[PDB]
Amino acid sequence: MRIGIISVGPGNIMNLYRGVKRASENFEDVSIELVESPRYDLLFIPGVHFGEGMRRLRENDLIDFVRKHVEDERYVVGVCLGMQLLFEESEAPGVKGLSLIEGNVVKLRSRRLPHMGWNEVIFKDTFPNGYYAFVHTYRAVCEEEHVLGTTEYDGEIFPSAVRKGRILGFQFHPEASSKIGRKLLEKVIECSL
Amino acid sequence: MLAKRIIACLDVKDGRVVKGTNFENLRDSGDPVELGKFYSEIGIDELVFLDITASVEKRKTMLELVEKVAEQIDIPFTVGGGIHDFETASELILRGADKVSINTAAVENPSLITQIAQTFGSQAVVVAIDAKRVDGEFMVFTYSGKKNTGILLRDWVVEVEKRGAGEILLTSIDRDGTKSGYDTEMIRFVRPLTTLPIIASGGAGKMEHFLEAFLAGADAALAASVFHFREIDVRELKEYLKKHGVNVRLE
Repeated sequence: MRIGIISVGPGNIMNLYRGVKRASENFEDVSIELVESPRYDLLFIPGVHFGEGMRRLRENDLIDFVRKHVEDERYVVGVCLGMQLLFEESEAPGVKGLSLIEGNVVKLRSRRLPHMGWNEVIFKDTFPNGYYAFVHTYRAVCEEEHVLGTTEYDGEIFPSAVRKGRILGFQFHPEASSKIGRKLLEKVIECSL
Repeated sequence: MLAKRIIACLDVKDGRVVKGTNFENLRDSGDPVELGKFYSEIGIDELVFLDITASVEKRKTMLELVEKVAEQIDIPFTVGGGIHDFETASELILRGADKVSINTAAVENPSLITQIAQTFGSQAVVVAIDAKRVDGEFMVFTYSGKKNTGILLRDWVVEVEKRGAGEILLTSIDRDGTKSGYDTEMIRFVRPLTTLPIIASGGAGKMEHFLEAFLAGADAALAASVFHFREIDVRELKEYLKKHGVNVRLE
């Protein structure tokens, strides 16, 4: 089990490394690398502006590194900004995303922003329904086909979680979501088997 | 729907929790990182670390605390207490803190609120307001509640929002450490003046005080001794609040 976490940013990505190392404890023969070039079974795309990071994945020849993962039925999981990058474009006016899942990113309909605090995620399947820690302004827009988890903020229901095959996206911070985030991350690992 | 938050306040000094802790289940009364790690395990929604280390060491000590805490806790946390410039705050956020709390420094240099907000985003800024009634009016007090600033609370709250703050930690000096209930009158007073999230602080003595604070308009309720001394169970408190129509995070 080779786990790779793309470390190039932006944001703090080490809270995620720690959360993943934490969840991988009970698991046999497990390795976790910080990633910024070609070598994984479970690849993490973290981050906390759509422009930056989309730039940093270019400036590190990783767009293909990720493309090759998806192509090879490997697990590819976007966290926070990383999730928004799975899509075609965000409102970063003009920048193309990874276009791994069809859709775009859009400002939240709320007068109160950012969406910040613990909000409920309800999953179609597999993952633990419950409260996770959110901090974001932009949301994904996609087909119900690719909706995995749902969350309501200020009367607006959106994809707090997303899935196209073995590509996964989570809009919240599992590494800051207490017991349930750990359980969520465990289930992500358990899936890549 | 965004949950109303139960927040634990760890008062730390030199890197130790003050007046220890009843949690003999732990392996330390007053280890701030183990306590915090524990508070997450039992259902606290957020942590707030307030340092009072004699400034000789304080700057090194708080970075010590933040680095050790970020490394182990899995819920959002906040450091405050004598953060006086963008320099001190920057290095603290970069060391792993989700947010920093500014008070005296903010009142004396409001631009500081903006300074941090632009670099680290409004999400990272918490302004602590300590208020107390002086002659029928709510006045803002700096220097740990000892200096009256002449600034009306009504004004400072609106200013703090304009400045780019992301959250307000409201402590009633009149109720702090009294276990008699939060200052709901003050919460209700502030509620209309700002859309910012409000953390109620000071006066917590039991479960109902928490409900009263949320009725008053608080978005979060902060407490210390009542939690450290096993005076209120966290799961029970949340079960209780849920029962009475408050939207809490229940696992």
